[PDB]
Amino acid sequence: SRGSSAGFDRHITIFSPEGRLYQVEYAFKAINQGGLTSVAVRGKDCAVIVTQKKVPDKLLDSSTVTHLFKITENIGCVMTGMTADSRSQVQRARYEAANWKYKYGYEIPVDMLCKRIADISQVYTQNAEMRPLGCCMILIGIDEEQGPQVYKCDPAGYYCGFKATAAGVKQTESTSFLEKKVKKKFDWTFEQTVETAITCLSTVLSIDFKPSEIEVGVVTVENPKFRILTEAEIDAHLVALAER
Amino acid sequence: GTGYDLSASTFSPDGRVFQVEYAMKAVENSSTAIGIRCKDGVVFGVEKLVLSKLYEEGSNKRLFNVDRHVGMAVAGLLADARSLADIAREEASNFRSNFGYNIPLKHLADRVAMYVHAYTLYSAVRPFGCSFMLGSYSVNDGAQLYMIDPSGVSYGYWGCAIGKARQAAKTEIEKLQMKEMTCRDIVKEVAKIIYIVHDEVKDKAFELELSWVGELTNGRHEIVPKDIREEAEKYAKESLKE
Amino acid sequence: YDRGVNTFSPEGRLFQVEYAIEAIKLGSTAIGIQTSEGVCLAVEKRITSPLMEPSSIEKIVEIDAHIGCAMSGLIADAKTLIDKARVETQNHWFTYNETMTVESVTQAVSNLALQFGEEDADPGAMSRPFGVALLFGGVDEKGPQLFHMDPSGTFVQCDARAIGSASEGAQSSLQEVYHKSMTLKEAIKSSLIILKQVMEEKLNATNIELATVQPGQNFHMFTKEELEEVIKDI
Amino acid sequence: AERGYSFSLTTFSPSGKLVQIEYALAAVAGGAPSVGIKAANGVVLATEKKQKSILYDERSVHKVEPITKHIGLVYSGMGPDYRVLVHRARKLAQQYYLVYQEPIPTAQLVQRVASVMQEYTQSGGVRPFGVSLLICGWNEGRPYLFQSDPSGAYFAWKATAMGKNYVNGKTFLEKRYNEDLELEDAIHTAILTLKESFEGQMTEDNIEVGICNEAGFRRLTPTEVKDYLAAIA
Amino acid sequence: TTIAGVVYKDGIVLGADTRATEGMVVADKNCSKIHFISPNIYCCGAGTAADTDMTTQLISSNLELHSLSTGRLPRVVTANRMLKQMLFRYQGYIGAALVLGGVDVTGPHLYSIYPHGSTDKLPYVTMGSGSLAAMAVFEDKFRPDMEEEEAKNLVSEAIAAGIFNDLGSGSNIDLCVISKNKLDFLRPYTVPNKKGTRLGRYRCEKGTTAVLTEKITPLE
Amino acid sequence: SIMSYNGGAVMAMKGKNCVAIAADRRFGIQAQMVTTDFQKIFPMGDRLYIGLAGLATDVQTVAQRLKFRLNLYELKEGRQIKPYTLMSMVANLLYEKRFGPYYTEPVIAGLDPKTFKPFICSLDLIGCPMVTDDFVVSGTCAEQMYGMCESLWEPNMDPDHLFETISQAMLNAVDRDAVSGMGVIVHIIEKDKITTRTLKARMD
Amino acid sequence: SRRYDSRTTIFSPEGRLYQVEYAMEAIGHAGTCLGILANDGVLLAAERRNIHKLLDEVFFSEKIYKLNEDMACSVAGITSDANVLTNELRLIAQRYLLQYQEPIPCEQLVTALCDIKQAYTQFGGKRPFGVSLLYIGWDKHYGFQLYQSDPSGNYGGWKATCIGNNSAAAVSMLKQDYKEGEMTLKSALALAIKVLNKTMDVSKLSAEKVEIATLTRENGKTVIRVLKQKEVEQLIKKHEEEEAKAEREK
Repeated sequence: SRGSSAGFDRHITIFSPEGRLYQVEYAFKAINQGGLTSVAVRGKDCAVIVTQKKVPDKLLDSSTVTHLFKITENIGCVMTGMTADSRSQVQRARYEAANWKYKYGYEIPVDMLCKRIADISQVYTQNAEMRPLGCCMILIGIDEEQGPQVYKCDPAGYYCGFKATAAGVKQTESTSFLEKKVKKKFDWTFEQTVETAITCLSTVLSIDFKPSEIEVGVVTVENPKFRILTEAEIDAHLVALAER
Repeated sequence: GTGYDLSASTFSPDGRVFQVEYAMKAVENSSTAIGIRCKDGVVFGVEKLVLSKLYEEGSNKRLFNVDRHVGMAVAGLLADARSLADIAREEASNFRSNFGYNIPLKHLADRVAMYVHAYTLYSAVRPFGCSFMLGSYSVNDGAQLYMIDPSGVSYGYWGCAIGKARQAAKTEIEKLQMKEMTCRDIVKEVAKIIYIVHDEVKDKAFELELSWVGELTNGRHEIVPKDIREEAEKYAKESLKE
Repeated sequence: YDRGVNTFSPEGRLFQVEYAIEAIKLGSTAIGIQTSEGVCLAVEKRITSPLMEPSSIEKIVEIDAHIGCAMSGLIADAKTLIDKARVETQNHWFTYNETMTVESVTQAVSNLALQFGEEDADPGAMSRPFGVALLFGGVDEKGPQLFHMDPSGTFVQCDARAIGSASEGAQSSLQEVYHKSMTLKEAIKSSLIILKQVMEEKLNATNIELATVQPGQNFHMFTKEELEEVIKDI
Repeated sequence: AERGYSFSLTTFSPSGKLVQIEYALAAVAGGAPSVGIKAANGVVLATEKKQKSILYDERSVHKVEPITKHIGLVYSGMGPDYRVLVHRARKLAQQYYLVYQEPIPTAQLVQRVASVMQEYTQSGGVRPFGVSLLICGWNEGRPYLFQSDPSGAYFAWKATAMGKNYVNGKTFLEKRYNEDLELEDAIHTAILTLKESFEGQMTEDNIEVGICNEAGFRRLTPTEVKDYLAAIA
Repeated sequence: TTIAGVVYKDGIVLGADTRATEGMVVADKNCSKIHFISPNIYCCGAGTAADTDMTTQLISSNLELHSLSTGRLPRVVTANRMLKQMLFRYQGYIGAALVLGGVDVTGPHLYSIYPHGSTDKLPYVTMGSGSLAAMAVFEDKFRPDMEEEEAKNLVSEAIAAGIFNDLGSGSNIDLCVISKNKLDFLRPYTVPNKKGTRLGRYRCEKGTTAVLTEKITPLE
Repeated sequence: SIMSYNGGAVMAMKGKNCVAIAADRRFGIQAQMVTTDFQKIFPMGDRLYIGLAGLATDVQTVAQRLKFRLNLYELKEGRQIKPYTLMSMVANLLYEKRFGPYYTEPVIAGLDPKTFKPFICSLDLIGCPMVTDDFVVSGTCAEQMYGMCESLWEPNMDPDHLFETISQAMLNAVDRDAVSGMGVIVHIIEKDKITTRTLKARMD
Repeated sequence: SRRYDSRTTIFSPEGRLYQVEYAMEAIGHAGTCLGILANDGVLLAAERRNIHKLLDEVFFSEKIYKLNEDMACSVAGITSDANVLTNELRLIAQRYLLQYQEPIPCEQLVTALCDIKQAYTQFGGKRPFGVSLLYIGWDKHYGFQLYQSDPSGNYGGWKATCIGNNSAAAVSMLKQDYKEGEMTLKSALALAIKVLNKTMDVSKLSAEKVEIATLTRENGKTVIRVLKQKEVEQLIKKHEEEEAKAEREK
């Protein structure tokens, strides 16, 4: 055993002699294919997303590349990796979280939404007719019974809830940087969380962005509507990183 | 590959799906098609190769009507192109029944990507060997131009090309400005790009197929009248000598 | 690797069908000659012991009262086509109230003859192609006809055809004995002469089956004393 | 899109093993350790819940799911496949409660769950569940503890471990278990035998403990577990 | 049957009588018309006694399931939307007539669901056969946001008026008090009238009904 | 209805440590009697009887389709059946056929095996649990038997005195009905022994 | 796909079914299980595959399933698949009762199961059930009967037999000691213990290594009791005296 092939265990999703599933270990290397990184940091009154926006051309329109999607009125996400799979799983997300409201009468929790999105994904892991979707969703939203929430599901299907997270290529550099700033414990106001997110992406890529290279999706307790910040408001927070 | 490419249902040890990347090459072996969005419509240019004197000119099209106010220009295996064009037609007729207006192009783009994506997840099927561009004008949304590839990805574009010379023609579109011209001005520059990127040393001849859809025709999609096609080919032979 | 049942060879022809064609080259030999006075079908009832009952292994059947059929190859598959034809000429007679022309019944069993589906098909479709060749030989309104039908699901009208394991040696010997003035009595002797060469058993009044179809009669299979009556002349 | 594969992927080998169920067990035995102690009075289910950082939340997910108002699960193996069995069990329980107007006995709920796991070693195109379950419950005046294997069989225990170092835990329990243990005192024995396999300091966030006495299954709140770790109550 | 609900400021009071009539013959002189859905949502059933049982029980089992997964208590809205879309699917042959009323973390609610799948969110409802008898008591003596004890005495007062002015009603009055911290479900509450006493003795003693055969089967 | 079409009457009456269940036996096609011995009470494991009155066809199907769902529950689980469950199992077998009902009204009359607490309940033909502690009846002599029990019942009886009462209240109830009679049978279950006596009655 | 398919319903070049052959190996190294017929009853003894001292043993039995009110069976093989066939037997046998209103004859019960084992071998491309069973029963056409079924889809009647490990050595032992046409239920128990010493690793056994369940007829009804640990111990303690007297031949 121990890292050994035995039959058709490296092509379809059956077990291998040592105990792992190699068609799923492989789907994670497809998240780093996209060459994108996304941070999401939680606050005491808001939750935030910040993403890389990359337009190779000036032909490609910059406004229809986005990775922030409104799942419902109160539930934003950010899709990382194989872009075709992204839109496919956001289609299915929207659908359930709207189906939910139809069968129970109230806006879905962000908790559950991801549960059900992970539960659809797991099914692909256990059947041999298809590969898992090669993408990684992050949901944010404000519950009214426990404050701001961040969930993040995987191609295997293991959404756990977080205080701050990243996905994509530079995933290990981000969690290093974040966890040092979760042990100090600031006051995590709205301004200090938008700050932590941007400067966590800035130092792991070493860029220092113009408002045209990031897009920030944010959701607050004063206003539970999932907003996407415009390039004017993103630049106000970027010239405040220069002062500090 | 050894088992890493027989199925569409197998990730590579890289993270890549060779069966979707292999479909991309079927687009590289097909002639060029370019799309250029001006500020009051769209213009489609297809480098249809004439391979014999046995084919009726003005036939074997690659410019379709997906709906009365949407163009589609294809590149790749034509058989799948005529398969996609019927799924769209079906979808955009479907939408007009249940919602009672014309289907917005941003939306039709997504539905047809969905349907292309579902063919990269199963063993029962192979991906489509076909990329294409959707182009539509309204007076309540502007000109729009999306482009879908075998992967199932759609993006917006100001100008787009697909086919065997996608690299060369994207450069010649970036020299051109477009955010200020009308249709009447662009159509000549489309023809001009096609002549520059085509090889008459790799192909016997070619026929230039042009399409409005914009303020001129009232949001309808239509081919370009024979008169304005002769002028746009004549203006392209002169700028080619220079 | 392994290829399903629907796979073209780089040649151009389907693997499975190419092999169904070789499955005939193991079978019995049948020689049908078609004349102006009727069609005669002769075949060899290959026995294997003297214990075997020679009278219960026939390979000429009545499809209707005017369409005989003689098959060679895998006789077990045949019982599915034959039954479908009898049903076919009858259905036809139930609607139009006339006989089916021999050409049209050949066509209906040839559609059935190519359609098998590893995947994406019914639960009762056939997994493989049929391993038979048939010789329908009826009489109708275009006069006597004879049709050859092969497991590829194609049919060509004939004048005189041999199918089976000794097709090549019988086919050459047919081209030298067959002419358009031939009568039905001259044809029956021409059959058993050529059949007597290619049988590595022996000609005997139980080792052949002889049946005609004539414009004035129905399908009539020769008893055992009418076979003895035409083995005197050979 | 595919109709599905019909042929089984579990299949015999010339020796007589169902190679796939053999490997599923090795996935289990790689998982997070977990122990069970039936206390002739109640059952205790404990399992370790270690994370890779401080970033995660511990009140998002749990490893002690309740199935009814007196049946709990824990597991080791594949957290995805575990969330599937939990859900199926709850429908079986409810389906049962819908027809007999009693709450499902625990003997019953082990056969029913077992069969589902069994069914995925004989259907088309699927692999076995990479999980083992501990299904405690307090029915009919007694306690119960069972354990369902990816095979589809089950066994009724009075103590057991599984997951990581279950050969070490199973012999630690075979020695340190005495029938007629108190329920409280079992909790000390649980966290104790979970301490051998475990690595690093214990806290109230690292272990999930769940009892099951005639009052019904429950999780112990993080506060109660802080007084069992200390041992000062 | 008479069912009644009221909303007061802390919670709900569901009341119903206990008689169940099969024909013009009382079948059960004690029969709870108050069914438990969740720990915080009771529902009362009028109409065909057999159709409400198997509708509430089924919903109870989609609410018990539903709450374990969200992992918090379930809302009243939700049960209301399940009953409505189940009943509507049978276009009225399911003769359930429901007074659903629970206390959520968004306040008490009180719905009435008529067979056909119609909902009516209200502050006080009556279903049943002497439902009108009850609705009169509520039009005089209901005032918004009353005391807990003023309510207990109102709803028993409406069920009592539905008992005396109806034939399908009589016997005990069940009350259920749902509040956001307790659940006082008390099955006897009032007993307007009891059976009298047998004035003589009509029984008889062994040796009075003729037997033809008999046989004893002992067990262990 | 189409359950006066065969008559029938069943009565179950709870004592103090014992439970009695009685039926009549006349199986007839409207007016014409076919036979005078036709069981309407079936054992469902010892110390637990279910009685079924009404249309003779659904009597036998319900009794046969209930033995097939009870035996399969008493093996797949080892525990013998508990009477409060057996009620809900029957409520669910009638309601399984809500539209196009069965024409029988079960009368379940048992003692709990684990203890001995007596237990009676009837059911409407579509499946309703009607648990009392006095006495339940179903049949076509419904009205008559209610009269007789409501005046002869007493809260606590010994098992010899119970048998006098159910007998008195079944002979006089079935005598005032056309389509029932021809002798009544009476089980009376105690903790130790099940007695089965047949009363001499009208062969009217 | 055909690439990943493992054809399991296909002949070998020698005319065998590979998957059924391998199923025999899963039964070959499984728990022992013998049954011996008598005139006054018939009994299944079987090794308790699992033994320990943390098991709770709160079952009727680990190997003996009761199929009806007249029939039991003991399994040997993959415990997973046992729980399926023993619950699909109970369903066949109650379904025969719902339709004929009388208990199901012992022969028929088994064949109707082995039409289900047969199917899984001939089409479907599933793996076959890797279990074999013994059946003890009583009907009114033949009295007591014992039958044995293979994962082949093949059944046979027997007057004594054995599946599961060392089945060979067991059947040889039984073939000397079994007296045909004469045999009381007390001699068959003393014969059973004598065959379990020969098959088992521990040559003294325990009361905890075996489980023995007879099926007698007592007063028209059938009775199927599993012997307590006191009864079984007295059969082991009385077999140590039969070996203390067999050591004397001089």
